[PDB]
Amino acid sequence: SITQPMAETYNPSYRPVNVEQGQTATDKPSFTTQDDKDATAPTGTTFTTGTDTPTWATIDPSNGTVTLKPGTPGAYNVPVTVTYPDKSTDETTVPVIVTKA
Ligand code: NA
Repeated sequence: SITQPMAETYNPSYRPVNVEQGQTATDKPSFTTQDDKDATAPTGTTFTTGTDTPTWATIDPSNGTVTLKPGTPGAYNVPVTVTYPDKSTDETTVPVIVTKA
């Protein structure tokens, strides 16, 4: 705590994703610094979905890539917890718009 948490330094986000009902899509996270400079998250950062996730969103905890296999049309924020190697955490979202075929 003379050093600062990694969660202060890094800012995760996901791309907005449309996915058609009955189709598959993917989304992956990107990071910025506190100036919206592109950043490489610390090596060993992990990713999990929160408990309120839609059941058709699966995550690869090694890199945060999210596979989406909906599901009822609508708008959904998939909750993702980013755990940095220093055990600090960010919360972010996978913003998904599911459209009808
Ligand atoms: Na952060």
